[PDB]
Amino acid sequence: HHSSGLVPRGSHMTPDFLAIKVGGSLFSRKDEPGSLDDDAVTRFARNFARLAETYRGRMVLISGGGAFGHGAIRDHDSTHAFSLAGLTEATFEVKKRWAEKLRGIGVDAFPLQLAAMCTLRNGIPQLRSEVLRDVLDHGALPVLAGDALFDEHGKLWAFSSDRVPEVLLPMVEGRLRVVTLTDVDGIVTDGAGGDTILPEVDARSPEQAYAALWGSSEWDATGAMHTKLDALVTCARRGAECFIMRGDPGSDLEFLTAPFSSWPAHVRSTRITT
Amino acid sequence: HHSSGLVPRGSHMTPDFLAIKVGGSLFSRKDEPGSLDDDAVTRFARNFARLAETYRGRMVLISGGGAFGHGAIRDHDSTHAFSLAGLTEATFEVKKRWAEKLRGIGVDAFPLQLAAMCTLRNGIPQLRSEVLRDVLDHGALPVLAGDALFDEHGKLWAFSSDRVPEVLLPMVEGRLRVVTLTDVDGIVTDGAGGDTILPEVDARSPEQAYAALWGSSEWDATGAMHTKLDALVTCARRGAECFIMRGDPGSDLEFLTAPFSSWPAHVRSTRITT
Ligand SMILES: Nc1ncnc2c1ncn2[C@@H]1O[C@H](COP(=O)(O)OP(=O)(O)O)[C@@H](O)[C@H]1O
Ligand SMILES: Nc1ncnc2c1ncn2[C@@H]1O[C@H](COP(=O)(O)OP(=O)(O)O)[C@@H](O)[C@H]1O
Ligand SMILES: [Mg+2]
Ligand SMILES: [Mg+2]
Repeated sequence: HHSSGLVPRGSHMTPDFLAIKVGGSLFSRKDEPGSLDDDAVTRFARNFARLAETYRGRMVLISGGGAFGHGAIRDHDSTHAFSLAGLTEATFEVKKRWAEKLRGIGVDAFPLQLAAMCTLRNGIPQLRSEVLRDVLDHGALPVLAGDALFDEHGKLWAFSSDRVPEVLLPMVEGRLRVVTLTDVDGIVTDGAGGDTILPEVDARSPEQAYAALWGSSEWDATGAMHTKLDALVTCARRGAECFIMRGDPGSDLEFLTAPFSSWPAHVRSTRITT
Repeated sequence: HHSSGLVPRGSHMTPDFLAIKVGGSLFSRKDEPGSLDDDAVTRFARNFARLAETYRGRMVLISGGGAFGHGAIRDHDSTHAFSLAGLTEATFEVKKRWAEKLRGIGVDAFPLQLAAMCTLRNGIPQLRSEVLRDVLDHGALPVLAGDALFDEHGKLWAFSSDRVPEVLLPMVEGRLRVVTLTDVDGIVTDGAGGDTILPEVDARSPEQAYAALWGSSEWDATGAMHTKLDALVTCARRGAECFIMRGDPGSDLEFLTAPFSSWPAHVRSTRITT
């Protein structure tokens, strides 16, 4: 036994940190190049702004790649992994669009290139720049996304926005809450369209959640729901309280500041914890 | 006296590392939003590619901001320094354009956001990400530019591409050569259009070079030739061999691999050294 700080945890406790990921499904048609739904971005931005005021210096916003990101991966030459470099430019564009919009409504939103801050070592992302912590300590809102990351052999890999919360794990003090907004209400069990949402998944033994999953579409290059589950199990096994739930641009999100047991009764999600 | 490695230096010696900065003047009209001269970019790229093959893992390309960068600074609200955040998006675009072009001709060019890697402390830029060194060690070509950088108090500052070589100084082993390509042949002495180029400046006492300088235009927000001189004096006082010289998109640049005393006789520059 190595000693560590005892962190009080539970459905009664308020999060110390929010990592909110917004799926591309919610503001982009993957099929349509350069699709960004500015109305969706605008409306979501307003809701993210309120969260960012409360979680000042205690939140990151993570954007999916949409048409920009999936397109970069679709269109690269798999025979030279370096052609994935275009992915970093593509996901920068999406971070830019979020950050611009947020700054227009008074949020100190700053896009950061994950590829400039993180590399892979034995498959595990490694935060290698102190700048993310400084930005948060200045009270700003980092806008992040997935990226093309170098490994220790110099090979580029496509690293989904869904996995970005993993990079926060050794950095974030106290209770991390990770919320992945998507186009489904959570992990649906008993049907490749629907039956019922699985309300709780135990990250120590999530075999039933994995049993529920179905395929990625043709348009999807980063593994859809399986990649989400893998990332959120990873985060939950390191103490995070994680959620898959439905995004909606005008939906109020202030309940994401609140302890889970105090959430409104209408809110549906899959919660992943240990 | 603290001991350090004795580095052989002189006009007879070949550089171990090349930092090539390409001024916005050379591929953008600052006055014209979104001006990027694709023919200039294409032609320069071809010449930079040959350098990058020889200096594989031993070179950075640094782009000026042109219309994108100067525009971001022109158009920000000086009453909230955070509105400078748009600068990081603007100079990312320019890095993207270079990197795209270079990759199209077989160079492993990867844009990196300086703001994600570097902060200011007591006015001195501090490299805070290990990713730049890794990228170079993988044999890739970092494409850099100026940026909006956070200081230790959370204030954003516009940091010119001209100063980017300063960030390399504690990282680069051996002989660094810094070449700033601009729209003049060097530091002109005896006239606010021309008289003669100052061929050599001693960084230990460069008072005559500073005496030669004239103003920034209306369009220029990062201090024109004075900022170049300040950056290159800084680098030279830490051992770099620095050059201000004229850029031209089709000009062959292979002589930039070569010891200074072996350069062609037609080449004009201001050389700054200690
Ligand atoms: N068991 C499941 N429950 C819910 N969604 C699932 C399941 N299995 C696969 N999926 C798919 O995962 C999709 C969400 O992932 P994805 O398409 O990548 O969206 P995002 O844009 O949020 O990353 C859903 O639209 C659904 O089609
Ligand atoms: N003594 C000098 N010698 C040469 N150029 C000078 C001098 N003083 C000022 N300058 C100005 O500096 C300019 C180059 O800096 P700048 O406009 O910022 O170009 P860049 O795009 O390379 O950064 C020249 O075009 C010139 O007008
Ligand atoms: Mg996805
Ligand atoms: Mg300049």
